[PDB]
Parts: sequence; structure tokens; C-alpha cells
Amino acid sequence: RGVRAVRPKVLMRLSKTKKHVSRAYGGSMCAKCVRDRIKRAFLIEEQKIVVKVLKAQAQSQK
Amino acid sequence: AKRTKKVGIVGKYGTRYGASLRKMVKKIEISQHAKYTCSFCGKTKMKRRAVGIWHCGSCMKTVAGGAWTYNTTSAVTVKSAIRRLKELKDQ
Amino acid sequence: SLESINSRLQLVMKSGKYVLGYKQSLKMIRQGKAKLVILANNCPALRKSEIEYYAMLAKTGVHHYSGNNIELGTACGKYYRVCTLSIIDPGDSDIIRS
Amino acid sequence: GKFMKPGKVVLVLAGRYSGRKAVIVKNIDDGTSDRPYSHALVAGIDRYPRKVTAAMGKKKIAKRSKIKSFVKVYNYNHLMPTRYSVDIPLDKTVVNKDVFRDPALKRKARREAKVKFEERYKTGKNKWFFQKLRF
Amino acid sequence: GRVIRGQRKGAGSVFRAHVKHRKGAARLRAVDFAERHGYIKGIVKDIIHDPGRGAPLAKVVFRDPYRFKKRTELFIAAEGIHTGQFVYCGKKAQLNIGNVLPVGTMPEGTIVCCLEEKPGDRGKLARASGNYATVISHNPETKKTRVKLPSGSKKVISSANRAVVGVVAGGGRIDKPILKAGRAYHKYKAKRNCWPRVRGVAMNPVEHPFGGGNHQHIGKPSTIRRDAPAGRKVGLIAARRTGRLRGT
RNA sequence: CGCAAGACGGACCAGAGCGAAAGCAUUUGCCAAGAAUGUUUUCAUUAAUCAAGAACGAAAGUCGGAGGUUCGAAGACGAUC
RNA sequence: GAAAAUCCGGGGGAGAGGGUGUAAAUCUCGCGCCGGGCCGUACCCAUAUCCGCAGCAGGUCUCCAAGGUGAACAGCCUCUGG
RNA sequence: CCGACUUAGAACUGGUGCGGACCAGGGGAAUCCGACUGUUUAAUUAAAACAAAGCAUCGCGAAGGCCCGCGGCGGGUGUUG
RNA sequence: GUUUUUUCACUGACCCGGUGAGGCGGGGGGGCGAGCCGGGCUCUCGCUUCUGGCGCCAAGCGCCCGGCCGGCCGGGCGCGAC
Repeated sequence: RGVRAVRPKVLMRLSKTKKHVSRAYGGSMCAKCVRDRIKRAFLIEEQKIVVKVLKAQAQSQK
Repeated sequence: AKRTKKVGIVGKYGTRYGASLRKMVKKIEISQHAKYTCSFCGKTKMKRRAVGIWHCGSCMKTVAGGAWTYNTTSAVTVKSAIRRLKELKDQ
Repeated sequence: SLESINSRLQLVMKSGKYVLGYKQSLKMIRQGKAKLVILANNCPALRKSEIEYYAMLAKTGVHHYSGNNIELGTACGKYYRVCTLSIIDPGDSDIIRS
Repeated sequence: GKFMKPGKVVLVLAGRYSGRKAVIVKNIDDGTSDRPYSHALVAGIDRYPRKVTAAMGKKKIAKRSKIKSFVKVYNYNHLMPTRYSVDIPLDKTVVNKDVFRDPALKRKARREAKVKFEERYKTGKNKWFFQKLRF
Repeated sequence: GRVIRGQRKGAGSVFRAHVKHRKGAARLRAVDFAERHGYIKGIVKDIIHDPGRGAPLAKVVFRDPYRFKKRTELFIAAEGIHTGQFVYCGKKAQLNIGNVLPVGTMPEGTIVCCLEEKPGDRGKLARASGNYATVISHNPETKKTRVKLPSGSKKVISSANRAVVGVVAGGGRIDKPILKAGRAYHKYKAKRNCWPRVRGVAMNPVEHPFGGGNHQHIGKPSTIRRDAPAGRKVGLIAARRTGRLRGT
């Protein structure tokens, strides 16, 4: 949505703001799959810290 | 109403091909054209795209299944068998 | 104790307040009203780790239901499928106790 | 318990500032008539400060470590809350919901947020907040 | 005096494979450090249909361990593999389906597919639709593994060589009877010019060693010598036995 | 001495048990079911037997797929006659 | 149930710009200036310009498609055009 | 108040004539062959011939089977198993 | 001794496969299981498996060295990556 449905060599003529949407991955990736990859990029990166903290606490009694 | 006594999906083949080959084809023809419950979303949307490749209409998740059925009897025994060899290797 | 957790939910559906659905349960966790959250086994993994993290901050218990959304919705006495169930008040049920 | 409090770091989930880390300054968890949905006024960092390195000139270090802030209201479900918190003043007067009706008030709250965000970046505290989310 | 159709098949020109819409070669990922010392993870991008082949192929996308480029592979898709699944592959990979680790490092009774015959040839054996090979026994002296092949032949294999776990997808398509010649026409049109098979007895005695006669008969035994030259080598080639195959 | 395969589950095994009958015997796990007994539980006649209709139904036999160790209809031979 | 030329969007952030200005780098915005070479182009396209020795009842790939009757792009009759 | 195409039924009527031209299946009881659709001797044979699905044999685990090529660390099957 | 001959395994012609010929083989250092009263041996492993993110173009630490006026302004070289 927000990007013109036109033949691909026409995109030279078109202005920048016609060809994308003003967001991260804007007019390359849909909003649904960007917000599901802001969460994924966070919650994967959070689970790494729990695994990092459980790691050094499994050391301390051996 | 009930239209055909004992042909079903294979009424489309008329009198052609033989009664036994129409009967044998019927059991496949029902299964390959059947909609199955997506294991991922639960929606009865697993439709066969091509041979061995099944697609949930809602998930947009493709599964490499059997020719005519979602699961092959063999690959269900292999998934069970591989998982039990996995429990013995891992100990 | 799986035949129990079905019979406990059936007592919550009668007596208790609850929120079937993800978007609606995400708002009850966020408003500190959800005392238990129950996920189906086949919920999206990104939404399992979403609910598990909102319940981390809200300090809510997260149960993981034995079956899928078709099986969870049946235990909620519904004729539709539900992947996320947040229980506001148990009413007169023993689901949060055990 | 109820965890969407005016210290919490929050990932902006939707809109122009998607994947930006934002400090909550107010939380209207039972929305008013103007915004029926449960919302919060956040102050976040649009342009993050660039990675800065030893044996860079102190003039170059200054140019790299420049925040561009944004002040914005969101729904609670256009925001991803996190366990992190930035204990940063961001006063109720300058950064407020009365700040969108005038474009000049908004530029001050954007400037108020910028100077306050820049000073705590340099101390090394809350340096998770000043890293861009990699997505 | 005329050359028979089989001799004409070797030239190609008409009997060549129809490889216009064939979606690349179904190769198992190349050996490197991260197949040999541990595992490398790739995502299943999409299971996809290949013309002429019965098994669906899986676009699996790994990340290059030396460059910032990303590497796409075409595996023969294991039955039960799905899209957005992680495929692992290497010596320290885990023994579940769609997951290609070397044959020495998996137990006896292990169902495999797309199995390498000589180590590092990117998967040769049991990679038709529905087919599987079982690992029977290992031999740490010589570093060798007996593996039963889909034919039934137990073949010794060099333990270091790899195979995706599980059976190939698209299994059991030979159970359905093609009802009509057009369905056979459509099948072999995606493969090569072989289909409408004219039997040699119906041909003339100049084209084929069985042709001719005022009756449509052979007149020589259909069973023939292995040593026989091209043009005569026709019928049942080096047939050990023949007739209704009774017993095992 | 090994190895492979497919059957079968001896002795213990009883005028013993279980099941609607057909039937059911190596270990352990999982699944739902069941009689009997116990009952100062509950409902309160909900029951008995049943044209039509329906589930199961040894062995042999048939159909398609895998397998085929032993035994073995047909078939071949050696005897007996 | 095509390839490639070609074109674009995005993720990154090496760089770049100027010290409050006569701002700077930079602008896929609106205007203005200049240029676009080479080759084909007529006509027939068929009961007479093609191929069948020919103005040969054969063959030779397409596009447009009125009214009436009627199921109809059937046949039959008619208008434009011939 | 704007209706736009039909359908059924009735009356009357003509020298029983009306799908008025045009368009437009003769039918039945049997035998033989090939299941069918498809194909075929351009220019005397369209068939019962060929093909076909189904069926069944056979070869081959790649240093391989089948096959090509004057030649080769050649080539087809093979982007194959 | 000389030479024939069979059986083992050798690599170095010869052959095959893979790859953008990307970590081969030895040795060193570090981890845990096993062992004698701070010492060392007989050995082992080598960082990524809950999710349809991100991942390159070095951080850090050593080591040198080029103006102005010891204290303010930029490159090279190692190790990281034996």
C-alpha cells in the first residue's frame, strides 16, 4: 500500500515519495511483517540474555 | 438429493477406464481434493497445490506432504521411529 | 492432571470472568487484570514469546494448554478455536490455586 | 502488575518511528474522549548517535553523538513494552499532550527530549536504550 | 539396415530432456568447515514443484560463513518439512527430519534420503519421491557404513557422507492409475521424448530385430546376451530368469 | 562361532480368568473401556424382550501395498497299489 | 505454465557539509536551456501483384465486424463498403 | 411513479394450415472386431492396423545400465538416482 | 642371495568427486570426566537447536611516529584471528 502500481522503467520518472512509504523497510516490506520483526528482533535478543545469565550461574557450584 | 448410487468424484469419467480403475482412482481423488486442518493455525485450509506440496490458505505456510494425502502412512512411522532413535542417541 | 484442567476451565466459563482471544487478552495483561494466561500448543511462536514477556512484566502465571486451539476452544465450551485465553477472575474455581 | 509506567523504555511498533526505543512520560491507561483507546505520550530517539571509537578526534566524537528526538502519542498496541527503564526527568510542562496543538511547543518538547537524551548517552548509563534495534 | 530407435536415443537432438522450466539441480549443500566440525542453520524459504520430477524441492537459504552474502540451496524436500522451518546440517546436527548430518554419526535403523554415494558429491541415492534408505551397521575400522538402498541392495558407504533424515516428499504417486493416454502424454512432455511406445513386433524387419512376419510374432527368444551389439540388444537384456515372478 | 530375515510366544497353562460373541498368553510404556464387589452417594421407573434398521463376526476366499522364515491347497516327482 | 536486458524500493552507515551565515554540502520538487544519429516506411496481401510454368476453382499467418429472423459468429434477406 | 424481458392459461379464428422458407438425428432386434478419445499409408487401403491406460517380464546402486561418436579426461539419458 | 608368485597397505603416476580450490595434517595453549599427596602425567571437547529478526567493510588493547604552543590537533604497525 502507498506505492504506485506502474510498469518498472516508469519508476525513474516518479518522485521518491510515490515509490515508498515513510517507515523502516518502507515500500519494500508490509507493516504486519515489520512489527512482527521488531518483536522477533527484541524477544530473540531478550531470550539470549536469560540464556547468558543461566550460563554463568550453572558455573558457580562446580 | 443423492445423485449417484456408488460413483462419487469419479462420475466425471462416465463409463470410461473400467469400474475397478474408477473405484481405485475414487479413494485417491477424494483425498487429494479434500481440505485438511492446518496443524499450524487449525483452519481447514491445507489444500494440495501440486504433488507432495500442501498449502494452508490462511497461514500461507507450505508443507512437503504425500502425492494424494497430507501425511503418508510411511512418513508418520518414520517421524515416530526417527524421534525414538533421537531419544536413544541423546540418552 | 489434564482431565482436571478441562473441568477447572468449565467452572471458570460458568462462574468466572475471562477473555478469549489474543488482542483482547493482551489488553487485560497490560491493565494488570489477567491472573492466568492459557496458550494452545499451536499458537505462533512469536505470540507465545509475546504473551510470556507481557506476563513477565505483569507478573501473571502462563499455563501452556496440552492441545491446539480447536481443542482449547472446546475446553472453553466454544464452537470456535482460541490460541490465547486470559482469566480475569476465577469466580468460584480452583485454576489459579493449583 | 500494571507495568506501562512513566519510566518504561518501549519499542515503537508501528508508524514512521517503527523499531525506535521511546521513554513513556505519561500513560492514559483508560483513554479520554479525544482518544478512547488506552494510549501513552512517549519521547523517543529517531536518529540514534553513531558508533564512536577511541583515537577519533573530540570534535568528531561530538558530531557522531547527536540524538534527534521525537515526541508522540501511541496506542498501547502500537508500542512494545520492555523491562528496561530510563530514569530521565522530561518535565510534565514542556513535554505534554498540550504540545501537538501548537507546532512551536512541539519543537521545544523535541528539543527538551534531545538535550536530556544526549546528556545520559555520554554518562554510559541506559546504553541499551541508545543502541538501535537491529531488525 | 535402418538404425533402431534406441541407437537414435543416444544422439540426443529429439530424445534430450525437457529442462526449460526445470527449477535448477536438486543438490545437497556443499561440504565446508561448518558441515565437518559442527552444524550450519538455514531457513526453508518455500517447498516448490519441479517439472518432470515427482518429489517437491525445498529452497533452503543458509548464510555464507565467510562473506556477508546469503546462500540459497535446492534440497529434495523430506516428507513433513515445511516453510519457516530451520534446517540444520553438519557432524554436530540433531537427528530429526529434513536435517542433513553424516551417516556415520546417526544410529542403525535410521531412515535417510538424498544420500551421497561417494563423500562430497552433494546427494545421489534415494532422492526420488517417497523413497528412503536405512543405515544398517557401522565400521569405525575403515570408517564404513552398510546402507540398504530402495532397490533392496545393501551397499557399503564411507561414513563421512551425508543424507537428509526421513523419506522424500510426493510419496505414493505410483498408487494412482493414470486413467488416460493424455495424462501419460502430459507426464512425459515435462521429461523427454520417450512416451508413445511402439512395440518392435508392430514395426517392419528393417527398423527392429522383432519386426516383419505375416503374423505379429518375435520368432527368436526375447531374452538376449549382455555382449550383444547395439541394434540387436532388444527384448529382455541378459535375463537371469523370466515369466510370472513366483516366490520372493 | 558369528550374521541376516520372517514367523511363533513352549514349559509355567489349570475343566483357571477375561470378552457380546468371534476370540484373547514374552517385557515395559501409553490410550480409552469393563464386570464384580463396597456404598446410610445420586436420579426416581428411566425397565424387560424385541419386526424394520445397525455394530462386530474364526478359518478359508477376494481386492490393492509391503513381505515371504516355516508350513503348504494346486502343481511336479518318488513310493504303495 | 520462460529467461535476460532494464528499472526501482529497502537494510546498513564508510563518509560529506557549515559554525549562526552573502549559511554549507545536498535535493527523485517546480520551472528554464540544449540534443536525439543510422536503417525500413509506396503498393498488392489475393477467384489478377505471393507459391503452384499462367490473371490456375489449389495453397498461404492475422486484426475490425451493422439490422431482421433465430439458441446462434447457423442459414436466409437487408444497410455501410464493394 | 419508472418499468424490461419472459412464462403459463383462455377466447376466437383460417380450405387441418402453422419448426409453412431456412435450419434440422430414420429407427429397432442381433452377430463379428477393436474397450473408449486419439493416430495412420500427402496422391487408390481410416481399418479389425498403430497408440493407449491397465498388466507383466527384463537390465542397472553410477568405475553403472541403455545408447551415441573417426577421435578424446568426448557425448545423450542426466538440472537424472 | 637371485628370481617367480599369492596376500596385506603404501602413494607418487593414473582416475573420480567437490569447491569462489576457505580452516588440511601435526604441535602448542585453554575446558570437563579419570588418577597419586602447590607439582605433573594416560586421555577428552572446542563457543550457534525453543521463534519465518540482525550479522561484512573491527571494537578493544599494545606498539611506533608527523605542527602549534610538557598539555590541546592525525596516520602506520602488531595482537585480536596461535
